Amino acid sequence: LIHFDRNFYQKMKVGVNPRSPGYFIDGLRALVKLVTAKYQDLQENQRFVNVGLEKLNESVKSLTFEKERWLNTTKQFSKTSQELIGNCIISSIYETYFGHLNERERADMLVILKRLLGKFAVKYDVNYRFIDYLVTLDEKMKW
Amino acid sequence: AEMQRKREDLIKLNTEYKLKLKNLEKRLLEELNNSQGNMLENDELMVTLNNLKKEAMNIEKKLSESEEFFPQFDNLVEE
Repeated sequence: LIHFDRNFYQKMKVGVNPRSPGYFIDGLRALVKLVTAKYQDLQENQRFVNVGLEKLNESVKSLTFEKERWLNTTKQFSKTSQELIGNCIISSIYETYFGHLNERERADMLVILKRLLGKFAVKYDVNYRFIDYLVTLDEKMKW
Repeated sequence: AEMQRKREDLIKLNTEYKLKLKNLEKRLLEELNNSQGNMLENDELMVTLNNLKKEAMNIEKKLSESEEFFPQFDNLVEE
């Protein structure tokens, strides 16, 4: 985040060195608000597959053995959770720093962010889209 | 035209099938609680869950071709 803020002003702003950290604060406050909201939702879906795991074990006609297979998803979760911390980093930066940037100016900064995420020991979703990540399909239609 | 066509439905059917995956999971668990002491109704949803064997694995069909589609799309952005 420090290396991003240092890069944001360095790349984007012109006019002579007047301006300083404010986005940085809002960026951090967004991340905390979003990780807490994501952890509560990942634990909710993991509780939704734990309740379906106890429901199938109670039953044990030809297809039901695959729903253990549907159950595999179980292994998937841990990998999905390891990327949610770095995913929230990108989401918070979009919310904070991107609002006033151009199509090109957004994508460009995203690169510098993603390569910063690449060098540090954080995992992010390779197929990431800011819209899909924070908008719900019900909201997206409503807008 | 074929990969620009498939681009929009690729993220669309990603969310649609996953909405339908969570929509059919809810249909299944609500009838399993209602028809536990009642008749084998769950079977009438299990043939829709047999249709889901295409749907759950349709996602896996689309994810396999995604690993092929995305790096091609990002190659086409440069030209």
